[PDB]
Amino acid sequence: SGKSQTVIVGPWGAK
Amino acid sequence: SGKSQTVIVGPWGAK
Amino acid sequence: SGKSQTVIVGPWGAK
Amino acid sequence: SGKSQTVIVGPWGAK
Amino acid sequence: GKAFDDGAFTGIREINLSYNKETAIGDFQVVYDLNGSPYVGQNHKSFITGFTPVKISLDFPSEYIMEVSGYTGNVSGYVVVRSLTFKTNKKTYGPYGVTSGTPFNLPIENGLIVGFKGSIGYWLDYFSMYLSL
Amino acid sequence: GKAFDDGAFTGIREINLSYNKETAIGDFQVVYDLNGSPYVGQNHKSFITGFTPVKISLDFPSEYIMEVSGYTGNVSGYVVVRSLTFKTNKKTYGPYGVTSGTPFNLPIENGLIVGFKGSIGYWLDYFSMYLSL
Amino acid sequence: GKAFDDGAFTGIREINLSYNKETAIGDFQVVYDLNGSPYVGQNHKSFITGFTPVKISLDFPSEYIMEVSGYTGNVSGYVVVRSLTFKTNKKTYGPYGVTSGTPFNLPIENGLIVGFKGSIGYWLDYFSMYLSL
Amino acid sequence: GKAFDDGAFTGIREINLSYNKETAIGDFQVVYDLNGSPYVGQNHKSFITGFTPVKISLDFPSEYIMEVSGYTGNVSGYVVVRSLTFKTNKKTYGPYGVTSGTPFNLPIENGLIVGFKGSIGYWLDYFSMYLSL
Ligand SMILES: CO[C@H]1O[C@H](CO)[C@H](O)[C@H](O[C@@H]2O[C@H](CO)[C@H](O)[C@H](O)[C@H]2NC(C)=O)[C@H]1O
Ligand SMILES: CO[C@H]1O[C@H](CO)[C@H](O)[C@H](O[C@@H]2O[C@H](CO)[C@H](O)[C@H](O)[C@H]2NC(C)=O)[C@H]1O
Ligand SMILES: CO[C@H]1O[C@H](CO)[C@H](O)[C@H](O)[C@H]1NC(C)=O
Ligand SMILES: CO[C@H]1O[C@H](CO)[C@H](O)[C@H](O)[C@H]1NC(C)=O
Repeated sequence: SGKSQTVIVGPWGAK
Repeated sequence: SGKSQTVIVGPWGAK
Repeated sequence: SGKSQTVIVGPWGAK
Repeated sequence: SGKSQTVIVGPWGAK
Repeated sequence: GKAFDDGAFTGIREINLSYNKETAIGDFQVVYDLNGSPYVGQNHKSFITGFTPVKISLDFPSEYIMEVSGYTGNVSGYVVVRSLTFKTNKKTYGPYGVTSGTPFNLPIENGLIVGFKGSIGYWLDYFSMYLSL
Repeated sequence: GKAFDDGAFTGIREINLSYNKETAIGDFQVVYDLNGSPYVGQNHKSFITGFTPVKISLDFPSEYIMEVSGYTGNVSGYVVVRSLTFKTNKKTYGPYGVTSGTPFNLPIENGLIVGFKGSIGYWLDYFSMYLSL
Repeated sequence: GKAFDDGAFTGIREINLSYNKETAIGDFQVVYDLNGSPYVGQNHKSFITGFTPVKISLDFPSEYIMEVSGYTGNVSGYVVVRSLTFKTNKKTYGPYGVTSGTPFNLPIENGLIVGFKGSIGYWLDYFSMYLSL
Repeated sequence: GKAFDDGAFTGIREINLSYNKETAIGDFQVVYDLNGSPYVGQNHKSFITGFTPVKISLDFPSEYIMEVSGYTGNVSGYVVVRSLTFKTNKKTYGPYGVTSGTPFNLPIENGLIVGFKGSIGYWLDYFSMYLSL
């Protein structure tokens, strides 16, 4: 697709 | 410089 | 999947 | 520094 | 809670959050940097009020966040982010909120936090961060 | 010419440029995507007028640029970008301008163009692009 | 302890570590993927012996690590990584070691762990991870 | 021709190619850097012989490629890469091969070439490059 992606860490808190 | 870099998270443990 | 990806430009030459 | 960077190709045209 | 996702930007300039020393983190809003220009992020607010506001102005671009830590715990039966702390290369902001529950910390050797996403009901349910070079 | 640098974004939604079939590319302006929201880039204009405007609306996010090609050449003694062509996964836009001089093309197997930077005097002197995954 | 830095690779295929249910993590060694080919990482060993070996073979490339958690604590006056747990998209491996001390966890919404670096004396003193898209 | 894909690495240390001043580029082989250690890439050879070998040793890591240019053309009815030129921050290597046909160039403002992929029959049919920060 045409959306740029980046690294994402988490989540922290409510699962 | 000519060395490729990447994201690094940490460290965990001894300061 | 578990394979790391990176940007790729090209190709140049035969279609 | 605190500015995010990304790959940049070029320039094309006037040097 | 209501989910949010600011997406990614060039960097972080200012962070505005609120908390209650008895419950957890309340509101969350960030002023990002968009290619050299300040970009005011959407203010994500708690369903309730009564929080203490806190503004964290960073010395952009020489000052950036190096570590994020805090506590997640139980409040009224909901698991939420009770405490948050932002350590930059120049100063430490926090802890803010209740430092009780199970701890978590994200130290960054190489890279920058460029965006936040999460959820907020009465409190900050959870959050994740965008990392970039 | 006057230099410009839009920086990087989440993607590209629309491109607005102008040209003269006798000289080269004139104005350049882009409407980027910023985490799902349209972001109107600054309009970089030529020092002169008399160009033919062209709007390239992309079917964001299903349509994206796969290749950029064009010609750089000599006009009134200045080396400039005389022609430009944008090929997406759905259509080909151009060529726009004079297809004369030395050709250049940037095909992308993996990645996206997320930003433009360059210079514009009477014509587009040069330009570079931001690539991202 | 003696520091190590494996650098970054294309992915992770297998992890070989050892531990002692009374102290902490001992040896650490990884078999990375280097552009489709297995790459045997250097085996980083403890200054002492007496650990229980554990092999974590991942179903590369359909199985990858999604979260890493564990405990850091005090052993003979040294702060070390006492426990480690690897949760993939298919299974949970661990905990290995002593689950006592202060907890830490790294959940990954988007991205992959492509490398390890750290230090090992009698035990794993600390460690960091390389992240990539 | 037979396709090849070296994958991505930490950088480039040396490039070994061959050419014929009448036809085009022949063999291609690269010695990459893998986290500080030389990694000898597979030697991709032409179906035929008679080429002139050329070794391009770069002063890794202070010297890196900034631009790659060359010509693609028609040889015995096949479109191939007839010429190649590598310009680093210290020197210009080439042109190698026949400088005739349609030109192409890849200048890099920010980033590094970390890998090659392509195809080789009698000559280098085409090639692509991996880019990274
Ligand atoms: C029993 O001591 C040895 O093992 C511990 C726990 O694994 C540490 O690695 C010790 O290393 C020392 O650690 C100090 C900080 O805790 C400091 O870095 C010392 O310089 C370091 N010394 C050596 C010889 O590694 C290790 O000796
Ligand atoms: C002399 O022919 C051989 O060398 C040329 C030039 O290098 C090509 O690589 C030929 O390969 C063929 O190329 C065709 C497109 O030009 C197409 O891909 C054919 O399938 C391919 N065939 C083989 C056997 O590689 C090569 O034969
Ligand atoms: C009292 O509950 C609410 O607040 C919780 C905690 O922050 C949670 O966010 C919980 O989901 C939310 N409920 C709704 C319907 O949004
Ligand atoms: C007639 O010249 C001008 O236009 C040129 C071409 O596009 C160049 O952009 C050239 O630099 C610019 N001169 C100044 C002072 O901006």
